[PDB]
Amino acid sequence: LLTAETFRLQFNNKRRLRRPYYPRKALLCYQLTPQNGSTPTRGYFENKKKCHAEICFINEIKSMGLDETQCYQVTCYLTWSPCSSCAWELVDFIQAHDHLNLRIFASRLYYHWCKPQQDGLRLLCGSQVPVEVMGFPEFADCWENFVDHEKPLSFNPYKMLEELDKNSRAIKRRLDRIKS
Amino acid sequence: NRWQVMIVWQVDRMRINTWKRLVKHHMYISRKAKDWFYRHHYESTHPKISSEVHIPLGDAKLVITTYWGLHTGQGVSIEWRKKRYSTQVDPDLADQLIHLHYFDCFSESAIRNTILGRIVSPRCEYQAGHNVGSLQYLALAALIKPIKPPLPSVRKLTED
Amino acid sequence: SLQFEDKWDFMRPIVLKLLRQESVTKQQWFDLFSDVHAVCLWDDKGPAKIHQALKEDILEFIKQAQARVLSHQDDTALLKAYIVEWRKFFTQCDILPKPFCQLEITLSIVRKLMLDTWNESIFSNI
Amino acid sequence: MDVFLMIRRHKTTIFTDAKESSTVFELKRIVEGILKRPPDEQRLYKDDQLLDDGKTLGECGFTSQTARPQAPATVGLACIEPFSSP
Amino acid sequence: MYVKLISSDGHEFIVKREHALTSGTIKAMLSGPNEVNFREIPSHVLSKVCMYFTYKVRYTNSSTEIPEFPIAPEIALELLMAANFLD
Amino acid sequence: DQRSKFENEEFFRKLSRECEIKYTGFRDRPHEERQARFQNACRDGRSEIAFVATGTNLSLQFFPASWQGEQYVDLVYLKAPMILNGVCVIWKGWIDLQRLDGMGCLEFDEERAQQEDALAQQAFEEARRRTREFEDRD
RNA sequence: AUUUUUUUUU
RNA sequence: AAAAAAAA
Ligand SMILES: [Zn+2]
Ligand SMILES: [Zn+2]
Repeated sequence: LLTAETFRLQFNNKRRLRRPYYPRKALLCYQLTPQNGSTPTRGYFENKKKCHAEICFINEIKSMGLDETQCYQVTCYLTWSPCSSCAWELVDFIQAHDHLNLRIFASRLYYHWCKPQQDGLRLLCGSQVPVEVMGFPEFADCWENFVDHEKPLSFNPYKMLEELDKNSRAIKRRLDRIKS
Repeated sequence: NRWQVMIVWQVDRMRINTWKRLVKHHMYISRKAKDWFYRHHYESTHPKISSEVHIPLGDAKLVITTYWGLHTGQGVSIEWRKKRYSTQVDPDLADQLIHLHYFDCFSESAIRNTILGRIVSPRCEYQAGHNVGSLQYLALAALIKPIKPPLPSVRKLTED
Repeated sequence: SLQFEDKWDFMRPIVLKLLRQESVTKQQWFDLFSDVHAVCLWDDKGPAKIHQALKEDILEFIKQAQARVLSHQDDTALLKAYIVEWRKFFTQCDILPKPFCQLEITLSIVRKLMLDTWNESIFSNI
Repeated sequence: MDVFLMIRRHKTTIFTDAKESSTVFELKRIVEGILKRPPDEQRLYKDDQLLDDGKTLGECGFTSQTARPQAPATVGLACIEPFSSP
Repeated sequence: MYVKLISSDGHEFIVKREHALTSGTIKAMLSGPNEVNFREIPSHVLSKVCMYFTYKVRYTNSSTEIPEFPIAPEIALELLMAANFLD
Repeated sequence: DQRSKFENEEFFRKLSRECEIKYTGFRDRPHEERQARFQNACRDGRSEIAFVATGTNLSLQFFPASWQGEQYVDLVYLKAPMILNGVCVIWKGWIDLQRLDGMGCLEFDEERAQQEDALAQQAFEEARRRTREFEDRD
């Protein structure tokens, strides 16, 4: 799984990134909850060559197998949100599979100033898939979920989480105003 | 070997280009077709699909697919989809199903106002959505004659 | 234009003959159909004024029926009167709703109006 | 597409359908019998040719495109009474 | 079985019962307490109504070609009223 | 009413009449070579084949399964089950036994009609039957 | 490190 | 040259 340093660096939601100029890469943290009683299933994927994180996630969920008549709640925290090709592949996959309630949570928007990306996000919202910006609750959830806290770390996560939540207001407003 | 069979109506380049231009104009420049969708040729993994226009009707949708590399080549296909259930749809029924939700039609109290000579505000400029109905509509259309950029019609694109 | 003035009174004898199972010629039926359409079309205050007129007419007929059956307070007399009156309601619920088809188009309802009037006058009372 | 026809006997304006090349007797066997008239003492007419008596489906074989349900072609029987106008 | 609709001018149009059952007004008018008389519809409009009855009962089943009904506009308005009485 | 719908609606009457079907393709190539390409395309299902119905723009297109995602069809065995206009049908014909031309028509798919889901079918039925005209409140 | 413009401060 | 904010 992830790392505390990896979490704080790769899940940034700011528009500054300070003087150091490490690159931010799209990541997917998916979690499964079935209503039968099985434990939530946790996973994370990167933008492997060609296989964007979303597409990899789709292939993973298709390959690992699940019952068709049991409704499953899937939530994916995407670092960069889905692109237009991913916005269409995910829409098609979620229309094909009826029993999957998909919740996409984006820490920041991917080329939100371009028209096709806005249309893809509107498509995702319209086709039963609610895509919303990360706020403090999901930031904290994916913090204590997808990170091992055994190792020592600097920068108290309390501050980390509050910093991320504070950064995640302008982009929340941008997403709320981007749907039309 | 496994196959999937589906009906493609062969069209030439000019008509497909005109349909794409009209749907793009009314999606963005105009306001009638804002609720539709569009899947460009680079957003799909199908080697032959050049475009896909999605028209959401209620909880279902209508998908119009335009193809790349057929013979005697390209073509247009129409499908009606509702939660993994899909049917082939002819151009006339496609237009009729489109007109049910999107483009303005005569109001409920439109026959009466015309009967007394009163003005009727909401008309029906999408004639292609009406293919036999009732004599009231025929008389009304013969009474009032009902757009500079033509509206997107599936039957005109899928002509010949 | 011409709605409910010199028009509803024209069909009032026809309405009360249609009620109570009184013989009415077909030509009168066609005339009443035309008059109902003209009333519901020319000024459109049909599903309200025709509604009130039909409601008061059916209520008056129900009251007259109660007056004519209270003279038959005997249990056997009450039962036979109820039987013949149920035949009357069957015939009226069959025939009366048809002329007021345009009531549904604008907004039958006369059948359920008669149903609730009979429920209040008879079913609720007895 | 079978031919569609209307017969104008003065006021009466019967409407019916017939085959593309059906004989006149098939036109006036039972179809005219609705008027309670047997084939005897009855003869069809058509414009000015008068159709003679019957059995000749050649001249009576009106083309389908010439007589549509939207605009059926008159026949006549015996004068006709023209329709009124607003 | 053929019904005989009489217009306001006395012009009797005889039509098939299933063709004249298209309009709900006729279907409700006939059954109850044959032949149907009218007080307002003239001959030149009842004729068009019967023509439309035939045209619709013929072309409703068709799904490929639907030829247009030729309606003269100068009378269409009046025709509309008659249609509003029937359909 | 799916079973009855085939016998009267004109679309199926014109579609199911043993229509002549001609393969469209590499007609520019020599006829012997062209029928060789058709044979080797039918041999391994890794291409598309279109039949033009000989007179209309309507064409039946056979694409390989693995072209629109993974999610019976033969190839005298030209069985093509689909759901046309809301009713399950099978386009059946023969073109592969001959060189490059043949016959093709429609037959009812009773098995697919029974196996098809009900809610969406009646939803489409209500969508098709109803008319937009004079429906908006005013 | 997804880009452009605008505003304030040093 | 650097920091913070808003919009596309
Ligand atoms: Zn992507
Ligand atoms: Zn319309």
